[PDB]
Amino acid sequence: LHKEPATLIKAIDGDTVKLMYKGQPMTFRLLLVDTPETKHPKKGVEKYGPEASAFTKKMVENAKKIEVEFDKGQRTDKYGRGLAYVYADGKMLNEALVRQGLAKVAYVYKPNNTHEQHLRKSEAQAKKEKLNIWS
Repeated sequence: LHKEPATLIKAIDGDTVKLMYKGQPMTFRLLLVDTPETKHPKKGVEKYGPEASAFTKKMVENAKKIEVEFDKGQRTDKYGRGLAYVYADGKMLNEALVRQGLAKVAYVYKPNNTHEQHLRKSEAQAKKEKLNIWS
């Protein structure tokens, strides 16, 4: 696995960001994590939706450098979204949300599961500290 450069276009919510990637706008969905939703059809904003969403927004807007890392499987979902690990200044945003109690570790699909052990461990820690989602 390799980090590639990307540029911010716009943060969409806690787990979706639009990035310019090899000169193309593309929407990216964060591998293995589920944030509460702000745009979700039923139920309007979920609890911690606005906070997961502000966390992602601040992280990417204040970054010097944004990089995307694809896993070993398919690289786009059915909706056309890139599926990646996102790094803002070397910190992986997917782990950072999970660590802060602002995302759950998703239902994982081999082969896109390289960093799954590392995220279940941050989630264990967030639960143990009872953060946000877990209070």
